[PDB]
Amino acid sequence: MIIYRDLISHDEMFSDIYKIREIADGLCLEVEGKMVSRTEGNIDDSLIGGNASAEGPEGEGTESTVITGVDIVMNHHLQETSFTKEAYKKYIKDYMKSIKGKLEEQRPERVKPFMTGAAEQIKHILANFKNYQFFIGENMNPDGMVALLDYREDGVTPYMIFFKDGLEMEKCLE
Repeated sequence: MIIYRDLISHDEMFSDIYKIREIADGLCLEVEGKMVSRTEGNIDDSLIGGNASAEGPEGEGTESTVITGVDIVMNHHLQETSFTKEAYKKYIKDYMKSIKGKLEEQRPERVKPFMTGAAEQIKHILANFKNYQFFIGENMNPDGMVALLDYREDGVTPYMIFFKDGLEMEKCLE
């Protein structure tokens, strides 16, 4: 299988184990994950919860331990950060420049589309900043790129927006 790591930090933000869809004409890629809930397994201990009983045979403390979230975010150790509208403007220029410059040394012929696509896609998300959230690998590199986690039309299937120009691939089976 092939992995997907940022071009700045080289951190595998995701892999080809999910449904990746190239958007913006190959500019960005949408990684389709899946929300995994947790609340099964007849087994409770002090580690998770459980109260300290002593008197009375009939007594329940109720642990209430449920875990839910995006799979890729749990396995990729994704981290959600914060950002403002104005800050994002300078953020895009700073992050897009990091990829643009690096791309200029690798595929300078692709720096042009990225310049237009970057400003285009960004303006799109900005219009829905309240819907899109900033996510980063387990490193949370501020100088790197950002992962926009959104939900499909159904609002269930969680997908993240990744930048192709600012992301590299690597085939590693073993």
